[PDB]
Amino acid sequence: RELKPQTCTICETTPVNAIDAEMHDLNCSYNICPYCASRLTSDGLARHVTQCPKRKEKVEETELYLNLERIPWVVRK
Ligand SMILES: [Zn+2]
Ligand SMILES: [Zn+2]
Repeated sequence: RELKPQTCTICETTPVNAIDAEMHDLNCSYNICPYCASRLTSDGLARHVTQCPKRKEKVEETELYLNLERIPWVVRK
């Protein structure tokens, strides 16, 4: 584990770790869920990133950050 970083400056959903926190600064800047890529609005963003259930699944995956994946939105083909 690592020391918990600052709150997301875009959706206000507190990130657990640095990977989750950067990913957030990235998808919230485009109002897309960090976890389900729901393509929110700038006022749907805070309410949805606060309530998404895929958030918990991906973030329980970030507790096992030792794995290969970080941001499943950057790998494309
Ligand atoms: Zn955010
Ligand atoms: Zn979501």
